[PDB]
Amino acid sequence: FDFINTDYKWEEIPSPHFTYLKDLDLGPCIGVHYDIRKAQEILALKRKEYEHSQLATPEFLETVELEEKVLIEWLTVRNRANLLLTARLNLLQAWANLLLVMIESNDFKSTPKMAFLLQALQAILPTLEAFSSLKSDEAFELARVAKVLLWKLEQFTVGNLIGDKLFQLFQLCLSAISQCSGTPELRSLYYSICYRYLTAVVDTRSVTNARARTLKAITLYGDRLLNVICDDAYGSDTTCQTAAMILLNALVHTSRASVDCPIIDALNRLNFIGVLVDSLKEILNEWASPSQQYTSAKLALLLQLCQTRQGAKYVLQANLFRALEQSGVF
Amino acid sequence: ILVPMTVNDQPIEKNGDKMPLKFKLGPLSYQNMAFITAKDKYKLYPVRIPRLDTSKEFSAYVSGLFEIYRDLGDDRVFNVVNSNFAKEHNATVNLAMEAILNELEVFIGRVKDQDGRVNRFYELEESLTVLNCLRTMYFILDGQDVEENRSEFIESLLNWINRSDGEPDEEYIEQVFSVAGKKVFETQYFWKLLNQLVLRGLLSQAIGCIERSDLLPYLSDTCAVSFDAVSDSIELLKQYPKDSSSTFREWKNLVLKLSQAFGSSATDISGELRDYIEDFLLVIGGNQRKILQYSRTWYESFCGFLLYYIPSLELSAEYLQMSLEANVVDITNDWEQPCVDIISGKIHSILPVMESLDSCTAAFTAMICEAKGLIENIFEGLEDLFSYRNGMASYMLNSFAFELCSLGDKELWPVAIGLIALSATGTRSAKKMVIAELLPHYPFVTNDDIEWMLSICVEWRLPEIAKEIYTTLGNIESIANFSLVKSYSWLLFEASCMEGQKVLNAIVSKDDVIIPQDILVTNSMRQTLAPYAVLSQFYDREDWGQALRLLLLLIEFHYLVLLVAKFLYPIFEDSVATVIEVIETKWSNLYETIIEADKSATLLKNLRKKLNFKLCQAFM
Amino acid sequence: NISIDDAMAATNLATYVRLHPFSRVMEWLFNEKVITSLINTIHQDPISLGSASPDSPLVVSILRAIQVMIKALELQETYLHLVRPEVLRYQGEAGVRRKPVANAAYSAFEDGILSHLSLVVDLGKYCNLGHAELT
Amino acid sequence: IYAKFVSQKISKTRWRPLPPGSLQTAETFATGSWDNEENYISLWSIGDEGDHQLLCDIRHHGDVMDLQFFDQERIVAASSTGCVTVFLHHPNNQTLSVNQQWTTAHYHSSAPCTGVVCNNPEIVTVGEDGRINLFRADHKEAVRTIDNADSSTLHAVTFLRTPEILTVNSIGQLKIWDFRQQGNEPSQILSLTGDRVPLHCVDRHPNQQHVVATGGQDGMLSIWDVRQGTMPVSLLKAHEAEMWEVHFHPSNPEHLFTCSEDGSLWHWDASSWLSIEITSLLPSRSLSVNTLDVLGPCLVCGTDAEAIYVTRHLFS
Amino acid sequence: MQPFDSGHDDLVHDVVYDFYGRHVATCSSDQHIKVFKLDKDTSNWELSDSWRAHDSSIVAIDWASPEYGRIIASASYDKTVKLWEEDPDQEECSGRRWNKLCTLNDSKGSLYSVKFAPAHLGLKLACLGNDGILRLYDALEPSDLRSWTLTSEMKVLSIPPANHLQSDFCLSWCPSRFSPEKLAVSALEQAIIYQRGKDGKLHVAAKLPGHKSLIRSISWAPSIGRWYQLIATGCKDGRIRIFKITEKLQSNLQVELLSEHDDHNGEVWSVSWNLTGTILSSAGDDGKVRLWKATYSNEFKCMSVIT
Repeated sequence: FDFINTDYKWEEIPSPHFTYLKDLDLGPCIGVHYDIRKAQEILALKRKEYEHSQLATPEFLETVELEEKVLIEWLTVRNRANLLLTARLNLLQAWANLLLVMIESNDFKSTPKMAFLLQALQAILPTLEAFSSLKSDEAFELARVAKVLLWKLEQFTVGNLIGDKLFQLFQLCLSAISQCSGTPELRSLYYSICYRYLTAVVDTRSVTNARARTLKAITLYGDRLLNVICDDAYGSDTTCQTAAMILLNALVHTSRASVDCPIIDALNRLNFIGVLVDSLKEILNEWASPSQQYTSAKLALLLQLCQTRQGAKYVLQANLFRALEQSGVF
Repeated sequence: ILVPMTVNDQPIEKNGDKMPLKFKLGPLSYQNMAFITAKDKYKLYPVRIPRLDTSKEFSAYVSGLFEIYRDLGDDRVFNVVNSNFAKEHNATVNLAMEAILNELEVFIGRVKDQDGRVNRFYELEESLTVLNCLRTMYFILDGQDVEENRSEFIESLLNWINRSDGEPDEEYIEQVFSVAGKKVFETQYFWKLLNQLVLRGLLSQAIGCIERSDLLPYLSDTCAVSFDAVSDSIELLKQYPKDSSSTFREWKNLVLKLSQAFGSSATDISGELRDYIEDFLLVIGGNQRKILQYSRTWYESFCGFLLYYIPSLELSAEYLQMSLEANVVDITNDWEQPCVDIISGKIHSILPVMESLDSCTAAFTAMICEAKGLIENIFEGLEDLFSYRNGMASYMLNSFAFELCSLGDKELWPVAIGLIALSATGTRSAKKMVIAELLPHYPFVTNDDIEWMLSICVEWRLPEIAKEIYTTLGNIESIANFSLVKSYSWLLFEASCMEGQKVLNAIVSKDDVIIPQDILVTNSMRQTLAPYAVLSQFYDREDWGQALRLLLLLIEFHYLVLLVAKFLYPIFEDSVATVIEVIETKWSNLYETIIEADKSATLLKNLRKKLNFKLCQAFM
Repeated sequence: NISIDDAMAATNLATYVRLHPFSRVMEWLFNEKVITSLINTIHQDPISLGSASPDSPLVVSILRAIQVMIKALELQETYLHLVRPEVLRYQGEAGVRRKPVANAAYSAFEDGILSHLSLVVDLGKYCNLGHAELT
Repeated sequence: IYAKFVSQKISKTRWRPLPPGSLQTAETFATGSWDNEENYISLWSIGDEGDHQLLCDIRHHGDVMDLQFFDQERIVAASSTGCVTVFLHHPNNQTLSVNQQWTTAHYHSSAPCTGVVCNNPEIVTVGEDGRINLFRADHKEAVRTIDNADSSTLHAVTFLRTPEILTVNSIGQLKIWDFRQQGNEPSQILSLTGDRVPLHCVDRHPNQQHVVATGGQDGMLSIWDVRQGTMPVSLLKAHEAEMWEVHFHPSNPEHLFTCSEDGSLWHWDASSWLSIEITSLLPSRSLSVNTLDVLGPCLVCGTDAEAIYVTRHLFS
Repeated sequence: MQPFDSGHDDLVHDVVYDFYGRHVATCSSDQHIKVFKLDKDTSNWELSDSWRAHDSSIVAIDWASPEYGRIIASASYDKTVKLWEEDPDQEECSGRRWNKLCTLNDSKGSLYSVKFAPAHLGLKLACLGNDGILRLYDALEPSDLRSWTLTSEMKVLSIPPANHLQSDFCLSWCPSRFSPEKLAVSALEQAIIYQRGKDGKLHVAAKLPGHKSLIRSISWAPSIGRWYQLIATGCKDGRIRIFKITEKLQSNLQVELLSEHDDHNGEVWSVSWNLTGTILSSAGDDGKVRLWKATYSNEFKCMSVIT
């Protein structure tokens, strides 16, 4: 696992000044394959037009010549970089598939393989930190492997290293959710990781310190983070809205354990409780099936808000009595 | 359009023998000429083409628009990464529409500030209003409804309306806040001007006009009931939704609740103020009847309808109709009807009129209208572009280019050629021909200008053009710089004559490094050889080598031969003899003159010298 | 040329395509006599090639024949696309008297060679000779 | 904007011109100093309070009275001694040398050279001897000298269209000359009547060859059109003491810059002078601002506080 | 841009722009040719040089392409055509700034017009007079601007009656660079087009029918962008005419009439074109100048009226 290296900067490219021919784009050039003749003909026509203009044609010819000699190598370097990037992507996908097949089909004990597990975690930590919001293709292969790994889980020293990385891994997830990076598929995996972390790891002085510091990370982002999660719900995707809805349950649940709560208050300001009660209408149409499990998390969340004293104020003002009557479920 | 040729000296008077007037269009738009072939009519009248823009502001405008055109890339075209190409296409195009709008606003500004004539400012603003409306209706929602993007839409709409006309101008705010014959602020005027403000989305000002007179006064005292209405109404105004079509759904709720509550309650105020408060609440609630009642112009109605009743363009057809039933289109200004047309679906047939207001704007307008796909080339057929064969937009753009070529501003020539080159239609060869004919007229002065011309001749492969341009440049130092076949030969001959008569250029042929690099032809080589020979001369065997070189040069080539003979005489083995012999074998007025100058008969002297040389060879 | 460039150079390319003998060679390649002679020349006993010298004329002739076949298989599409229609249009417009030497049934070069089964056998047997170019 | 202190009173500051077709903004400037036993011509670069690097310097004998770039590598200086010098910068080893000089360009005994302008290969100088010279690179003697051209002190000069020039003097006259002329009288004199206020600086509009701006002893800005009679087209109250330099912005001449003995540097924004808002750019505690240069978004100036002020972001 | 005096004593016949539009040549009956310069600084027109050039009234004038130097040509009633070249080594207004390079005396009748040919054909020119014979001249060796040979002679009119003061003739080459050499000629009521044949000789390739009087002016329009040609004519019958000529009794040329305009109500004396052939100008008895642009339909519309 030494082929993932960003020091070479295969994505970054030094762009020369290009005082001339700057407007000549690679439109007709483009399977990423930029043809060189499509730009050669254009620059030749432009040189001919400039020569016909009769304005310092002999002197400025060498400038156009060297600009073309630089543009051809620029195109070749871009093609080589694209090839290297796709090759690295294929290799990373193959390695991730191999690691998944190895972890899944493994009857051997886990306490001896804990060393290799920690080594893989240490190796992927910098990979995730370097590609947290750069590209949405490599994180996918590396995001799902961490998901299953978290569910398939001297002892004191190991317990500290695990909990330490699980806390660091929790930060990069909320950081991506606050910026709405990647596709809804990748954004869904992050919800499952943070879900079990806030449900199993945190849930006794050691527990208080972890719970206290955990809430600090959530408060750092504020409404910016919750706004993204609230938008994912009742969306186009079927699995993203489900994971996002269940995620909110863990946030409000762990917050009460820490008579009021800032998480529930933010949901009201973002108009989340309002639209949520509105969706209660026509619930009979929505209700193993993906639609059934989604509604379960929906009604389950509302049940939690009705347990705190402050929830009755915001929930009652939503006029939920008239919303459940139009559906005729009773 | 009738313009006075010269609002000073008019060359005619009575029908007194209708005189032969003659006119010739010049290579420069701003410099044409008229004259008369008649007795006692010997004046020349320089005329510039009616309504021509020579201003710097204009060229700035043009450059900005060309930038927008160029930057549009592949998106300046419309394809009649699957479902997104459509949405993203509209995204960028719609943005370009905003850019154009901006550039035009800036232009209009700079015209109001630096100006002799402000008529141009007015026309440009009108063009802007109509364009704002066009964007608001086709360049934001991409065929969808306001829910698709409530924020952007209402922003553009509210913008369009409050830039079309000036009213309510603050010169009218104080107009009523001054007029009396009534108790404080409570006549049809205050309210009309409050409702007007609301209908135009000008909520800030609206609020201000209230906290101006009887918010707390007459109300907080007289009727505590209506005070609460007039107050939390101003609160709702303070929070009119502009991002969520949900928040609006609930907003109109609180507003209709307020209007019902007040609707049937404690009337502890004047008979008129009662209704005067109800109407305000109705208008805010969206009562159609009322929105029409307090509207001065159709666009106030239309705007109100969209803001407070139902925010759906599916009703625009109806809205406009009601609006026009209330207030007819005001033919005072040129923008209202076009806006009505936009709103009501018939976008087209505006290009000719805009072309009358300003050729440039019209050109790019047609262009972006083609980009959106609002107009397309129906033609389906003659080896060239400037026709109806291609688009209506292509046509207008190409036309603009050609018009720019006669403007004589070298800053815009790149815009002209670029416009032609990027024309989404027409063979590369057709464009080649067009550029081949335009370029020679480029008003080059600098070195850079010329280099630009050349670069375009290269880029398009116009060697015959470049050759011509250069020919124009060629027409002692200039000759040196130039160093077609005949001319080169003449240059060679001149160099030879100079050598026979006998600095940096000569050394280069044989700052300095740059020159050597640039240099890096037969005439040149010969001159270099002559120079080397002279150098050798200045420096016995060397002298012989130089003489041999000279004889060789003479063989390759009358005056030169004479100079050589003179040199030989001044100097006065087998190879030398052979050379002398060849020269004798090879052996008019100018030559004789040169011979006379040298002496200060020739053939005889030459023969004598040859004989002497032969004798010398024999002795050796 | 005709779609973008002017119609001046078109005459040059037309004359080049009409006067160059490539069209006639391609037309002859579709004849049964040619392919029969080729497969007869390539079909030889193995003892001769084994005892022959690397510079033997038989090996050189076989190599040249294989190269001609490769060039024909490469240029058949270009010919059938940008030669036949132009030549037919020119013959229809102007007055030219030419005798056809091609078989209309053989729509491609593979139709005339798909009837020979020993060709692949001979090509495979010729791999045990050691000649790099021929192999 | 920021200041750098450089331990000498700076009389002149000029940006090095940018290479043709450069997209970069100005980063290198030259200074000349005055009022020291040892004055210097210095070249500085600005790194990307700024970081300045002294590239090289060279002793200049006499006060630096004026300074202009002739090309990328050649700098022309006018001395209080009357000497005019072309310095050559050698970028390979960051040295300055003397390329050529005219030690008797101005004289009475010594007479200060008060102004120099360049239009490669030509150089035009004026001085307190009322002499006007045309020099050409690599010619040892003046192409032309108009001896006793003016009876008043010549304070500054500009090209109109070469070989036509315009000079300003100590009694407020603009005089137009041509180096092809016979005699020692100008073709045209312009002046403001009433007080004969000395004019210290002049600049030609970059696009309109007929238009010049001048600065006076009384701090005023005058705009002149040499086709529009003998008086200025505009006379604008400005500084509280002498205006030492005036520059139209080279690429957008709706902007113009002036500096003064009173310690101010003004940015005038007419965005026309025939075809106004003014901002004062330096702090209230400044001593005489002797000189400024502007190129693109870059401004440099020099003061008697031994300070150089720079901004590379005039418009952003 | 205020009017100015030419400096001519007798009536002025023609005014012509140089290639760049910064220079102007004037010729009058006082047998003089004046050249004006457009000073950069002071946007005023100022006399560059004046001089006596003919023994009779000078009617026509024209500039040659800049790629051949500074050359002017003149036609006079003295049956001759003279060529001049500017000598930059002379003071302006000295009367010696333009040296005669040659004289063409072949014409046996007064001359009414002279036009240089498009640069892409070399120094070439044409002339027409009373003799009703068009003549083409070529400066075969571009170095010897004196070496003017006679390239061609064509009989335009066949029987010109010896008693008519009513005479008019006009010339105009096809500017087009990518079109076969050809030129238009007007002679009284007639107007015919000549085209270079494969045999290097001029042949009549068409006629522009419809003129019911004397043709005062004609000019071929620059066909930049178009595939067709357009030539306009100002007749004495008070009509401007615009003909569309396409090449697809022995011709290869088609002839359409695009427009007719009588807006002038009287004779149309001058007809001129844009540099791009985008604008067409007309002037006449009514003392007005009209500018015309082409519609999308290829009709022509008056975009302005100067007076």
